Amino acid sequence: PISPIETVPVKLKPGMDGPKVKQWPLTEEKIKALVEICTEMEKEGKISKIGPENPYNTPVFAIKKKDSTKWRKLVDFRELNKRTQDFWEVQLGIPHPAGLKKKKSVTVLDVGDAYFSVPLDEDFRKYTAFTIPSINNETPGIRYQYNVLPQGWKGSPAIFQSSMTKILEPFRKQNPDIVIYQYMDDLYVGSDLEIGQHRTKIEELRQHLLRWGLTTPDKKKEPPFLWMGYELHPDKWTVQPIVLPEKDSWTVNDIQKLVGKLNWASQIYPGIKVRQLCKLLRGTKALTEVIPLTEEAELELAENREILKEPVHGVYYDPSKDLIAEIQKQGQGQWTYQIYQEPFKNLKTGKYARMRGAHTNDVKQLTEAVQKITTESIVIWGKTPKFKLPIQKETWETWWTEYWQATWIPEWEFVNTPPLVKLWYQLEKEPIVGAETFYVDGAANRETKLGKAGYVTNRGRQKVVTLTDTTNQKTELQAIYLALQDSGLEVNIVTDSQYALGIIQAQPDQSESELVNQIIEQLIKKEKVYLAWVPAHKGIGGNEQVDKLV
Amino acid sequence: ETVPVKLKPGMDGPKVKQWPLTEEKIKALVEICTEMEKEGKISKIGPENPYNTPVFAIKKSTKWRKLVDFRELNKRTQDFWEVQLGIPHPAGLKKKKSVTVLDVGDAYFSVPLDEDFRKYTAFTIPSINNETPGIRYQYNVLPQGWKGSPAIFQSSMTKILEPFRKQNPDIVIYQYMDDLYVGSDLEIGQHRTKIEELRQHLLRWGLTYELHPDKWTVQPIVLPEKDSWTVNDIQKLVGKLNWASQIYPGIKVRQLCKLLRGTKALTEVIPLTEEAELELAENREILKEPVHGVYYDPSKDLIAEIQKQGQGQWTYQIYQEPFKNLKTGKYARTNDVKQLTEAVQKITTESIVIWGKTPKFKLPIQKETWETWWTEYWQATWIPEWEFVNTPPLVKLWYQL
Ligand SMILES: Cc1cc(C#N)cc(C)c1Oc1nc(Nc2ccc(C#N)cc2)nc(N)c1Br
Repeated sequence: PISPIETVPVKLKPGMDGPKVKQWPLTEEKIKALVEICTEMEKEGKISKIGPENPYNTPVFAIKKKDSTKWRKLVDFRELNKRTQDFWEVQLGIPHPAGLKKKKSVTVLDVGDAYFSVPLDEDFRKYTAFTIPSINNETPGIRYQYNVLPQGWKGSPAIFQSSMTKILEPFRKQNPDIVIYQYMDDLYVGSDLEIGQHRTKIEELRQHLLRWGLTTPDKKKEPPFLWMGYELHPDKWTVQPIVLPEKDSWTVNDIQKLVGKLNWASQIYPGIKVRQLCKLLRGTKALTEVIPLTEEAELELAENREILKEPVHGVYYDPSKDLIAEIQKQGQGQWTYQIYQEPFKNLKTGKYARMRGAHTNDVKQLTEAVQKITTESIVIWGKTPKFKLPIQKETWETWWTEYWQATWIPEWEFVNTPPLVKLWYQLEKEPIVGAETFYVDGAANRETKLGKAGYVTNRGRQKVVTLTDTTNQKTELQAIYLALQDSGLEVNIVTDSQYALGIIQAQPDQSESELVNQIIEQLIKKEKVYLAWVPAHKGIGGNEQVDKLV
Repeated sequence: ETVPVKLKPGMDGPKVKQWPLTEEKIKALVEICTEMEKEGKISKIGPENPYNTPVFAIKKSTKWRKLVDFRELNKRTQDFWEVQLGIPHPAGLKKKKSVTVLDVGDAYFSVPLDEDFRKYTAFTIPSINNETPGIRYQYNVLPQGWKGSPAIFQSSMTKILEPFRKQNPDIVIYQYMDDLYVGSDLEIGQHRTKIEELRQHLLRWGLTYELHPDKWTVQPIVLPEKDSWTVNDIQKLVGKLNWASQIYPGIKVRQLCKLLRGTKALTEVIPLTEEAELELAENREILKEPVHGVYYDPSKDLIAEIQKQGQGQWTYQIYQEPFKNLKTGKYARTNDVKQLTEAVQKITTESIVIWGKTPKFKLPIQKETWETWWTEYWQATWIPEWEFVNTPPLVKLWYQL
C-alpha cells in the first residue's frame, strides 16, 4: 500500500537545482533486471513513468543479491542528496533498559516495505527521475520518478519516522496503558495485559496500521527479546551474551574489540576494569599487530573474566521509589558505580575514568563522577538519585570551602566503603613562625633549554642546580621541590611562579607530571607548608637575591 | 501585518541540541505548550524543519514558566534587532533613585511573526529515556526571549507609553527584551504609586522588584590598615598594588618594597616607613576613584568575571579589555551554584541598566555542573552568554574584601 497520510513539504537547498547526472550504460542483464523490478514497482504506484519535459536524472544500477539469484535495484542519490535540504534529526538517543518499566506481554511488529509505503511530496518527485538505459545506449531510455520515499535518499528516514509518529498518535492517546517504541521500520509494543487481551490490542494496532497503508506480517517469539545489544525479559534485563576469546596472541584489533565488549558489559556487571588493557592501545601500531599483554593487563583480564563467568541482570524502573546511586574508588583514576531502588537490585552499573586536567585529587574526581551520574539519571529516569559516597561530610565541606571553584552535589550520605576519599595534605593558611623561609626561583634560557633552580633562606642556606632541556615552568617546579627536600617538617616557601602556585594550592594528590608527583609525596611527609607568591623582578628582597643567583 | 525579518547573511538558523529535562519540567512544558497551541501562539512542525533552540521550565512564586534559550538565534539575527531599527539606551536610567522592573513579555503574544521567519524559532520538548520522539513546535507570534520581538513591538510600545511619558517627563522608561525598566527620583511611596499608574495604561493593551542605582558604588581593591606588619603582610601588600598598577595610573610601590630588603623570615615584623606610610595612603586615595583612562565602547562586548571569595561572598569585575574595569562589585548572603546564579542575574541587571547590554560571563565553575543546575534557580527571562574558567588564584586574592 501507499499511506493516505499527508506528504511532508520538501525543498532543495536554497542555491541549488535538482540532479542532472547522465546514466551509465549498463550490461544487458542488468537492464533486464531493472525493467522487471520497475515494471512491478510501477504497478504498485511506487513509481510513475515520465517523459521529458522532465530535465532531471539520477543514475540507477543493479546488483545480484548475494549468491541467491535475485537482483536488487540500486539508485545512487549522492547528487540529489548533496542538493536536498537538511531535516530534523530522526530521534537522537535510544532508551536504556534501566529506564524501561516491567511488562507482562511484549510483541515486535515490523513494517513491510516501510519507505515505499509513504508518499513523497508531489512537488519534489520530479527530482527523483531516473532512467533505465536501452541496450548499448542506442535508443532513448525508459524514464521514471518516485511517488514514495526512495531508499538511499536523504529525507527518507526522517519523513518515514514522522509519518509513523503521526499515525501512532490516536492509538497512543486511546490506549494510554500500552506502550510503543518506534525504531526505523520496527515497532516494539508492550503492555501489562494477559496474553489474551494483549493479542487483541495488537490486532487493533495492526488494523489501525493497515488502515493507514502500513502492513505488518501476520501472527507468526517469546522472551527473551534481543534488542540493541540487550536481552530483555518481562521483569529483568541484561546485556546480550559476552564471549571473551582465549588467545595466546592479541592483535591491536583483538584488544580494541575486547575493550569494547568489556565497556559494554560494564553497564550491568559491577566493577569491570579496562585501564590496563587500554594502556596497551597507547601508541601508533597497526591493526594486525600483536601486542604482548603486560602483567597488570593480564591480571585485569583475569579479574574481568572472573566477573563475567556467571550471568547478572538488572531490574526495571519503578517510578514510585527513589533512585540510590553508590560510587566506589576502584583503581587509580578509576571509579565504579551502581544504581538501585531496592538494595542491591541494580537497575544498572557503570564506570568513570576520565581525567580532567593534568593534576587532580580524589575529591575533584568524585565530584565529576557525581556530575556525570546525575546527568545520566536525568536522561534515563527524569530525576536525580540520592547519592552514597565514600567521603566524610567533613572532608567534602573542607574541600568545597577552601577551593576557589564553585561546586555542589545533590543530597548525599557518607558510606564507609574503602578506600575512602581524603585530602592527603593541607596547605597552611598563615606563615609558620619558626619555620625556615625558602625563597625559591627557577629560570630557563629560551634557545638553550638550559635552566637553573635554587633557593636562599633567611637562615643563610643557598643552593643552585643546573637542569638540561627544561622549560621555565619546570624550573619553577624544580625550585619548589628543591626547597621541600632540603627543609624540615615545617617550611615557608616564597615563589614568583603563579603557574607553580596554581597547581599546588589546588592540592593535587595525583598528576601526569613526574616532578609534580615528587612534590606531592614530599608535601604529604611535611607537617606544615605555607606557600606564598611574590611579583618577580619587582625587586623583592628574597626574590631578587635567588633570582640573581639563578 | 507582520514585519519582514532577515537573518545575517551567510548564516542559517539555530541548530542547538535540547538539554535533558527532569520529569516535572517536561510535564510543565507539555501543559503550557498544549495551551499555547490551542491559542495559536505555536504550532506543531514536521521533520522538514531542521532547526532547534533549547527550552527549559523555571519557577518564577509557585507557577511553572517556559523559558526559551534564544542565544543562538539572537546571535544569528543580530543585524536585525541591533542596527536596522533598534532601541536607544538612555544614560539617565542609571542615575534615578529608583528603578522598577516590569515584565511585559505578554505583549508579544498578540503580534504575528513573519511567516518566513517562523521556522527558525523551532524548539523540542524531549521525553524521558528517549522513549518517544520529542514534541516539536515553532512560533506564530513574537516569541519571548528573542531580541527581535522588542525591536518589532517598539513602535507599539511608544504608542502605549506616550500618554504616561508626556504626563511624567522626569520618568525614564526603557525596554530591554521582555522587561520595562522605570526610573524616577520620586519618594519611594510616590514612585510606587506611579508604577501602579503605569500598570493601568499597560493593562488596557494586555499586560496584567525595585533597584536603587545610586546605592551602586564601586568595590575598590582595598589595602588593609594594620596594627603591625609582617614580611608576609608586606609581600601580599606589594603584589596587590603591583597588580593594581596594571589598572590605575599613579600607583606607587617603590618606597614600600624598600622594606622588603634581603631575605627575611615571613613572620618577622617590620616597622612602617614615613615613605611607605604615605604611599599606601595615596594609593588608597587612588583606589577609591574610577579608573582614569577607561571608557565604555558601545561597539564592544561587555565581559564579566566572577570570583568565589568564600563564606557566601563573591567578587566581580566588568570590563571590555582585560584589567580595564568599567565597574567592580560584590555579592553576598549555602549552595555555591545557587549563589553564583543569583550573582549573575544581579550583575546582568545592573549591566542592562547601565549600558543597555548583557555581559559575557567568565564563570568559576565546572561546565557540566553549571549546566545541570543553573535551571533550578534561574528567574530571569533572558540568558547571558557564558564560558567557564579557572579563576587565576591570585586574581581572587587581589579582589578580596
Ligand atoms: C515494548 C518494547 C520492546 C522492546 C524489545 N525488544 C524494546 C523496547 C524499548 C520496548 O518499549 C518499552 N519497553 C518497556 N519495558 C520492557 C519490559 C520487558 C521486555 C521484555 N521481555 C521488553 C521491554 N518499557 C517501556 N516504557 C517501553 Br517504551
